[PDB]
Parts: sequence; structure tokens; C-alpha cells
Amino acid sequence: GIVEQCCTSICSLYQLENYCN
Amino acid sequence: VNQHLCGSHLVEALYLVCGERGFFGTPK
Repeated sequence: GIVEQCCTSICSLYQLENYCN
Repeated sequence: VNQHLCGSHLVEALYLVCGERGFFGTPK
């Protein structure tokens, strides 16, 4: 999920934007 | 430079890009 995608690896803006709502 | 969003950098970042739509659900 997010923490893996954005903290362990690196996440593009649009990766990051899809955990919104 | 360090590319990883961890902790409150990950939070501070969702607050930014989500905008009014937000995240972690909406009340109700």
C-alpha cells in the first residue's frame, strides 16, 4: 500500500493521488 | 536529496495533493 509505495519505495504524484478521498 | 515520504511528510503531502477531497474518509 501507501507506506510501501511512498516511503519504502518512491511514488510519483499520481501514485500518491490515488489514496485520496 | 531524499525522495521518500515517511511519517508526517507523508501526511503533510496528502493534505497538499488531496485538497478539498481529503483522505482517510469523509464524515457524514
